[PDB]
Amino acid sequence: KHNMKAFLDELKAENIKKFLYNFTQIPHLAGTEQNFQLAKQIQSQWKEFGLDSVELAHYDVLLSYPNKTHPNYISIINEDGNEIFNTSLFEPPPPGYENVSDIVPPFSAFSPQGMPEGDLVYVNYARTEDFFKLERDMKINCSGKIVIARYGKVFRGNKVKNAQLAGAKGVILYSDPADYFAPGVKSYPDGWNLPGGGVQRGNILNLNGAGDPLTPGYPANEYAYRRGIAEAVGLPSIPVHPIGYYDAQKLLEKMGGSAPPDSSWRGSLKVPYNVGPGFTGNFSTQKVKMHIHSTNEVTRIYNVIGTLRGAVEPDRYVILGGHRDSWVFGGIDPQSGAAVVHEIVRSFGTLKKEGWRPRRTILFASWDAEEFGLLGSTEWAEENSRLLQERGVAYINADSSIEGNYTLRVDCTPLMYSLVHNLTKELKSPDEGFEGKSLYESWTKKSPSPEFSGMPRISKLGSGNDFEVFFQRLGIASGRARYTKNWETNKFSGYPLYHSVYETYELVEKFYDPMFKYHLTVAQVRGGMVFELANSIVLPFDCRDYAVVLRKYADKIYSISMKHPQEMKTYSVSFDSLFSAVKNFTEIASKFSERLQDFSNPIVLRMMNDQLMFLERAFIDPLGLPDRPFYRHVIYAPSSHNKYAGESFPGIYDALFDIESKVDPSKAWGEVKRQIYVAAFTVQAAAETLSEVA
Amino acid sequence: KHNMKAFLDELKAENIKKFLYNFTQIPHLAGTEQNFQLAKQIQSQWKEFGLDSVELAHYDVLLSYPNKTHPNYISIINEDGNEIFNTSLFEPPPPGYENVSDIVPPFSAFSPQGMPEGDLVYVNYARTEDFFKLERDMKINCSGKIVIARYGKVFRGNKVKNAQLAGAKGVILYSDPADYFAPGVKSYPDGWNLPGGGVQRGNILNLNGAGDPLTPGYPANEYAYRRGIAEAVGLPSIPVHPIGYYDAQKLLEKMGGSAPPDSSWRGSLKVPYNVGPGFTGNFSTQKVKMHIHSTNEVTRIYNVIGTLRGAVEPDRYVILGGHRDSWVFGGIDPQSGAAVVHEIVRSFGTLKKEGWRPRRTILFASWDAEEFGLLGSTEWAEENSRLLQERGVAYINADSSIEGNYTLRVDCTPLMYSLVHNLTKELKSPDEGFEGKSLYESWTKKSPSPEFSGMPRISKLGSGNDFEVFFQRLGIASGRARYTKNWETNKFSGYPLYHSVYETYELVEKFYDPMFKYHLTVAQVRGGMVFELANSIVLPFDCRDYAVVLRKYADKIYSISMKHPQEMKTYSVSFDSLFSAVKNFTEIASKFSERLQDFSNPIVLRMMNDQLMFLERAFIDPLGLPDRPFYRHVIYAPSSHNKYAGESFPGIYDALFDIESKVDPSKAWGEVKRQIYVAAFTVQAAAETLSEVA
Ligand SMILES: *[C@@H]1O[C@H](CO)[C@@H](O[C@@H]2O[C@H](CO)[C@@H](O[C@@H]3O[C@H](CO)[C@@H](O)[C@H](O[C@H]4O[C@H](CO)[C@@H](O)[C@H](O)[C@@H]4O)[C@@H]3O)[C@H](O)[C@H]2NC(C)=O)[C@H](O)[C@H]1NC(C)=O
Ligand SMILES: *[C@@H]1O[C@H](CO)[C@@H](O[C@@H]2O[C@H](CO)[C@@H](O[C@@H]3O[C@H](CO)[C@@H](O)[C@H](O[C@H]4O[C@H](CO)[C@@H](O)[C@H](O)[C@@H]4O)[C@@H]3O)[C@H](O)[C@H]2NC(C)=O)[C@H](O)[C@H]1NC(C)=O
Ligand SMILES: *[C@@H]1O[C@H](CO)[C@@H](O[C@@H]2O[C@H](CO)[C@@H](O)[C@H](O)[C@H]2NC(C)=O)[C@H](O)[C@H]1NC(C)=O
Ligand SMILES: *[C@@H]1O[C@H](CO)[C@@H](O[C@@H]2O[C@H](CO)[C@@H](O)[C@H](O)[C@H]2NC(C)=O)[C@H](O)[C@H]1NC(C)=O
Ligand SMILES: *[C@@H]1O[C@H](CO)[C@@H](O[C@@H]2O[C@H](CO)[C@@H](O)[C@H](O)[C@H]2NC(C)=O)[C@H](O)[C@H]1NC(C)=O
Ligand SMILES: *[C@@H]1O[C@H](CO)[C@@H](O[C@@H]2O[C@H](CO)[C@@H](O)[C@H](O)[C@H]2NC(C)=O)[C@H](O)[C@H]1NC(C)=O
Ligand SMILES: *[C@@H]1O[C@H](CO)[C@@H](O[C@@H]2O[C@H](CO)[C@@H](O)[C@H](O)[C@H]2NC(C)=O)[C@H](O)[C@H]1NC(C)=O
Ligand SMILES: *[C@@H]1O[C@H](CO)[C@@H](O[C@@H]2O[C@H](CO)[C@@H](O)[C@H](O)[C@H]2NC(C)=O)[C@H](O)[C@H]1NC(C)=O
Ligand SMILES: O=C(N[C@@H](CCCCNC(=O)c1ccc(I)cc1)C(=O)O)NC1(C(=O)O)CC1
Ligand SMILES: O=C(N[C@@H](CCCCNC(=O)c1ccc(I)cc1)C(=O)O)NC1(C(=O)O)CC1
Ligand SMILES: *[C@@H]1O[C@H](CO)[C@@H](O)[C@H](O)[C@H]1NC(C)=O
Ligand SMILES: *[C@@H]1O[C@H](CO)[C@@H](O)[C@H](O)[C@H]1NC(C)=O
Ligand SMILES: *[C@@H]1O[C@H](CO)[C@@H](O)[C@H](O)[C@H]1NC(C)=O
Ligand SMILES: *[C@@H]1O[C@H](CO)[C@@H](O)[C@H](O)[C@H]1NC(C)=O
Ligand SMILES: *[C@@H]1O[C@H](CO)[C@@H](O)[C@H](O)[C@H]1NC(C)=O
Ligand SMILES: *[C@@H]1O[C@H](CO)[C@@H](O)[C@H](O)[C@H]1NC(C)=O
Ligand SMILES: [Ca+2]
Ligand SMILES: [Ca+2]
Ligand SMILES: [Cl-]
Ligand SMILES: [Cl-]
Ligand SMILES: [Zn+2]
Ligand SMILES: [Zn+2]
Ligand SMILES: [Zn+2]
Ligand SMILES: [Zn+2]
Repeated sequence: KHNMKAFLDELKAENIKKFLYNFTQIPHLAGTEQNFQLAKQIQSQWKEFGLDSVELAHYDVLLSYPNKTHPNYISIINEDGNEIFNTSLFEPPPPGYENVSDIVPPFSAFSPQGMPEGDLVYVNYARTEDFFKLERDMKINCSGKIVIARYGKVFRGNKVKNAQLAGAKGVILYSDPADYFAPGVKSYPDGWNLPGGGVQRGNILNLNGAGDPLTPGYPANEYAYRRGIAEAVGLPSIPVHPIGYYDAQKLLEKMGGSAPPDSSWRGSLKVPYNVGPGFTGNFSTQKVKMHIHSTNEVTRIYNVIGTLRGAVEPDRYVILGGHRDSWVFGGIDPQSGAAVVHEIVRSFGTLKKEGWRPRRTILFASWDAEEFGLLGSTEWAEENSRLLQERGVAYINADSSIEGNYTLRVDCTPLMYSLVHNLTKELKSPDEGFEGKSLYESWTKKSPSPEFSGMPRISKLGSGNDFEVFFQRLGIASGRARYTKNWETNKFSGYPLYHSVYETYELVEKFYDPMFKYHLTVAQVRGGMVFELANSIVLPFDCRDYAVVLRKYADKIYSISMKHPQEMKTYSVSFDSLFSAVKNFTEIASKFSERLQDFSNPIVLRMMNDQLMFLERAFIDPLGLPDRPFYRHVIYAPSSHNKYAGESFPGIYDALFDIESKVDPSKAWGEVKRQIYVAAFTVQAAAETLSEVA
Repeated sequence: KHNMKAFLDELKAENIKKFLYNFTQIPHLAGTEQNFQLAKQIQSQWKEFGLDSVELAHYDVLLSYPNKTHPNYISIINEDGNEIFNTSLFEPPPPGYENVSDIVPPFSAFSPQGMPEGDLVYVNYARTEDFFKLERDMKINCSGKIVIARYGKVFRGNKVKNAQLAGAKGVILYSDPADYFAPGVKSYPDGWNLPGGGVQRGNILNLNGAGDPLTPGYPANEYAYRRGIAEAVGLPSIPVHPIGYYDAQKLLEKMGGSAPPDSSWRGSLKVPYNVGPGFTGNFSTQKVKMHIHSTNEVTRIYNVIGTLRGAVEPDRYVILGGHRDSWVFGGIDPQSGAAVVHEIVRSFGTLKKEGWRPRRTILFASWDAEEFGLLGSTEWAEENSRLLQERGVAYINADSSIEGNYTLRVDCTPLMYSLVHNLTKELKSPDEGFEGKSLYESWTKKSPSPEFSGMPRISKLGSGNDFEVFFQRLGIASGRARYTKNWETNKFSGYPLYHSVYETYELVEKFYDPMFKYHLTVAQVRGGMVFELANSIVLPFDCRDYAVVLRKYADKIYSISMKHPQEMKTYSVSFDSLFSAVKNFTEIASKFSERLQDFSNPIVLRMMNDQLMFLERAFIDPLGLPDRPFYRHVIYAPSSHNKYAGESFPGIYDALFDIESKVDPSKAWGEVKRQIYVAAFTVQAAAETLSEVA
């Protein structure tokens, strides 16, 4: 038989291991020849595996690279102008790869050029609340200073945006051992911790979903009109560079001015974590000088797009996509995900060769330039938006399959909650102590839902990965799943070797997943979801699960507003419309579910499948969110303070944020009321798509 | 049998006559009690006629009305400040209606209040080119003057926008006998010409598709957040008032300053048509003073929405809609259209009572507040946009069925050209001299296509009626058809009694259509289109007809650009991408048509019907046109100089318009190139929706 069990049994840990090794022997940086060769290899193999069509879709996008003959570095400079300390020009390469060339040195992609020189101020994680504390409570002025911030907690682009609006003339990012060195584990190559010379790469854009900075709204094809660099979307205005904790120690150790305000501002280095500005007495004449010479350049990128045509609904698309480009070797990010995708394609192709096809079309994607701002997935979605709008059932992301080995982590639309619960109950747990138990049981034990006893945690989607365009711009139901660590406070920080040269095959095989059993479990979860989405007669979405979360989100936003009861009285700020809409959605969803359970008629089926598919689409406002036209989903958007985190009712949340500091409270509360109307209207409109059609 | 012939034979001229009489005995001004009572009557009757559901959808929108106890008028005022001449406070009412009350006096809806006083300048039709002639050639400065313009040629809102940007402090609109008095015909009540006391009402908004000025993007429902009046969309900033030619004569006869520049500036009154500014010698101290006291107020409006549920595809909607609100009696506009819609509903209901249902759902709409800026249709479409987006097959408008008795006039998407040709070949011509001949034959003889021998003219859609939101914002295939006059130069001016108190039942029955045969023909065309759209197994759209017009439109925009060959060389302005896209669209459309002709499989059918339905949708850019976010169709938009006229490739057209006067030609030509890319991309994207789906 050709059923989900046949699909799942065909997946093999040893194949995923073979593929990971094959994908991680040389760097695959976006825009380079190596990454083009890998794209060509994957295209050839996906054809061999049995896909109906496999094409490269290429775009010419803005990328960023250091200048090979003019290296980026930071100095402490004396009053004569002698550079008495320099940060490293590269990470010491891992054992056996000290002869690989084309390892890109650590840099912050898209930093402008400059050589700013100034006094340091330490801004903790450079979060919105850290800047509030500095400026409002400590009365420390960041204007004209170089800010030094530790990585962690929030997306680095948000740190740089925050520093820029504080008036900083430069940003130094570093990895503190508090966030990137787990106690009791050894540094690479003898354990999975970050060495003092390790550095986290990463882009510092604030694109807000735009894709290629030069072509917002339209694909960067051969005849594209490009904005000038001055009008480009999302580029930082001040230079930025990342360093490791050996170099950070040298910069922080001389810091003077104010004591840190409390212990949450102290990392693990042997320094005072003084906030500054500037150095203590004897060194008060020394300054810090950045030297940044990276260049932005329009460069070709290549997505691999594979098609497995549906037997019954070939005009309905289930998409499994993840990126292929890496900072260096990509041992976890992304090749641990890409190796899983390759084995999933191989398994679907095996069934295809035996005569089977899925009910709906499955599209497989190997995205390029994800590391430079989700460019490959976004450009392809801009090119194909009309097809995706009208035909896209679901998108399942597939970046890193593991970031730890403790338990499952899932983020998805509420429409997939029931699907994920049902699938994990049929999968075997790979965890020690749970042999013979289901993945649902181990996951629920290790990661309990905060609200429901006997259910696991599933988080909201935000951004920071290639599902963003599909879910936040186009309103296609999306999900993702991976194996994760225990470390709750580190959930947005990355694992210790994230975006460093030390993310290698050896890291994964020695320290994360030697038997590839966690990889296999994740291939079963991602592959299983795609199989059910592409083959179930009725789409496996439960609208009642959206009704449940919409009430939670409404209660939550109401509670935030109710921190200001006098203003709510004065400006007559009522949430009645929004609760009414959510109540209506609950009632209509309940009636729709009854009809779905109670209807031989393929028109009623497909009419009902169309109602299910277009339900996520109904949450899209074609006018977008305020000043963020490419974030259009009214229930979910990436947090304005942390692109990695999902925020619920983001239009209302942002209207309420820091509202007590607004100078015209009448205008500010007016805008809260406007967002309440938009949200109530959209919830009601979405509910009405589930009513009887005529 | 229940086929189109059964539907068509059930339509009766005498019923349309009965209904027109019933709809025109009292005024039905938007927002008034009379118009609410008519809405209730129509709802009751549509239920009686056999519709499955008939509901009122109400909204609270900004309307505008004169102040009943402080009338609007214009004066000539002497240097003492004595008002020596006053324009009329009302039109002499027609015979037998001199005792109807609640006849709203002539006014320009949405004019602000004011009493500006100044010198007159005569600006012909106040078109963009008339203002260019005045300002650039004649060097006449409109700043601080009152402009007097004749109605005709372009939408009056565009006249007022043009006057405002010229710096006018007021606008007087009048009907010149050259445009509104056909030679050799008598004035009402003895013929269909405009009397000297007749006045054309009408709104002067520039909404650009927004709908209710206070709630752009969202329906004006009970919890809607409204903009303040200062931020309202589309309101004029200077007072405006319309007058008849007896009053115009008194204002124009004293005009001095420059002679008219040529004969195209002279109307038919016994005046010099001097441009001004100001009056001749002896009267040079007299001024003109406007007195405008109208008020804008949020007022409830009611649409009637009737549903006839489809037997096989109830989730696919064919919409027949037209408005019900009128300036006064609405004898032609809109009741001649509404009476036809009522008889169409009656005929479909008769077949329904015999057990028949259409394949797809048919929705019938009686829109309110069309006269105040398409408010009723736009608010309902904003409320229902997700349903319409995903389920709307076509929209057929039904305002005035007659504006003359010479021949048919059709404007529609190219997707309906073949449908209209085929239907008119099966209908009998009602014209004298064509008895026993088809409507196609009479229409083609009287209104030949400019490009094709043996085919009739069909025009583009622009705006100025309730199809605008469906076609220009949502991308639903739309069409309209009516009987028209011979008068080519008057095609945007209206018939003589347009928007005057003299548009009565007697006007239609005595002078336009005494046997209601032209009304019946139009009911057969509109009703026939709706029947075919709702019942044909394959949607009756021919994508190859779009490919033909896209080439014409590309040749046309290329030719406009080629008036500037040196700039095209300098800035490398190439149309190659756009021609390539159109060539591709032609090829793919041809292959799609072959497959459509060559496929028992309802999935392939409905997949193919979905490709046909979503083809118009593919021309929508979700980013809208520049500064016009609610005009989203890339091929068609209402002309920026005349809302009534359709413009093709409007983004490129507007980028090229008057480009030689732009101060930064590099920037201006950059923007032309950007619009060429957007258009080429969208044409290719639309073509790709017709490719094989996987
Ligand atoms: C959730 O679904 C329910 C439907 O089950 C839906 O209820 C609707 O609520 C609206 C607004 O609350 C009702 O609107 C009323 O409609 C009547 C005519 O039917 C009008 O006469 C009412 O207007 C008068 O009263 C107003 C309120 O005080 C005044 O402001 C106004 O000036 C008038 O005097 C009023 O518009 C509507 O009838 C119901 N529909 C029903 C019960 O079927 C509700 O709106 C949905 N929630 C959301 C957020 O959409
Ligand atoms: C109409 O449909 C046709 C398809 O039948 C489609 O043709 C496509 O045109 C594009 C752009 O013209 C082609 O793009 C080329 O792709 C190859 C790889 O396949 C690249 O190597 C090419 O890049 C080189 O050459 C460029 C042009 O001089 C340089 O700018 C560049 O730096 C490289 O050196 C180039 O990108 C594409 O292959 C075809 N596809 C085909 C033939 O199947 C056409 O684009 C459609 N028209 C529109 C408006 O969409
Ligand atoms: C990764 O695996 C691929 C596929 O087996 C290897 O590419 C093949 O290399 C062999 C031997 O040189 C050639 O004969 C084939 O043409 C290649 N097949 C392709 C590209 O589809 C590749 O060499 C392996 N890479 C590494 C780094 O081990
Ligand atoms: C840090 O790096 C800088 C740049 O290479 C070093 O300063 C240079 O030293 C060379 C050789 O002495 C001089 O010729 C250059 O003029 C210097 N350049 C600048 C910009 O100062 C510096 O020696 C290094 N500092 C340390 C402590 O190693
Ligand atoms: C997850 O599994 C549950 C339990 O099997 C499914 O719920 C059942 O679905 C069938 C078919 O509609 C019903 O007859 C049962 O009453 C349901 N049981 C319940 C609600 O407890 C549920 O549909 C599955 N979710 C999916 C497939 O998304
Ligand atoms: C227009 O026609 C309607 C429908 O026949 C008339 O309304 C009816 O009036 C009669 C006699 O007063 C009542 O018994 C019915 O209740 C009405 N039916 C409705 C409203 O559905 C209406 O009076 C006619 N109007 C004019 C101006 O002739
Ligand atoms: C035009 O209308 C105005 C306003 O009604 C007339 O002027 C008024 O005349 C009355 C009676 O003589 C005076 O009490 C008012 O003070 C006048 N008002 C203003 C604003 O001037 C005027 O007589 C009319 N002109 C003509 C020629 O009929
Ligand atoms: C208009 O009528 C023409 C002529 O009947 C239709 O074109 C024919 O359609 C059938 C069915 O696909 C074909 O077998 C014939 O070859 C067509 N004749 C032609 C192209 O000359 C056309 O489909 C009708 N248009 C509609 C219904 O939109
Ligand atoms: O590196 C990126 N993404 C990694 C970032 C990991 C760090 C934060 N992790 C999460 O937000 C996360 C949330 C849910 C799941 I299931 C997994 C990871 C990823 O999404 O795997 N994205 C970019 C980035 O520079 O941040 C390259 C764009
Ligand atoms: O009055 C309006 N519409 C009439 C306007 C008639 C004058 C210009 N005529 C056309 O643009 C026209 C084009 C195609 C067809 I088929 C019929 C008329 C109508 O569309 O019947 N619309 C408004 C207006 O004030 O202009 C009320 C909004
Ligand atoms: C990189 O630096 C070198 C050496 O100083 C310089 O010649 C070249 O212009 C730079 N390359 C760039 C900016 O791409
Ligand atoms: C910070 O410093 C600059 C001057 O160096 C000044 O313009 C700015 O207003 C200061 N900001 C605050 C909040 O003190
Ligand atoms: C894998 O799990 C084991 C067992 O608890 C643990 O000791 C090891 O540190 C884990 N690896 C990682 C990277 O968390
Ligand atoms: C209309 O004019 C009257 C009489 O001068 C005035 O009292 C009233 O305020 C006005 N009505 C309005 C502005 O709605
Ligand atoms: C028209 O008149 C006003 C002054 O009354 C002046 O400001 C404006 O610039 C003039 N415009 C032209 C084009 O002469
Ligand atoms: C109706 O047609 C007749 C015959 O040509 C013509 O004399 C009459 O003026 C027409 N009515 C209108 C309003 O055009
Ligand atoms: Ca782009
Ligand atoms: Ca609105
Ligand atoms: Cl992922
Ligand atoms: Cl019409
Ligand atoms: Zn990644
Ligand atoms: Zn990454
Ligand atoms: Zn009308
Ligand atoms: Zn009208």
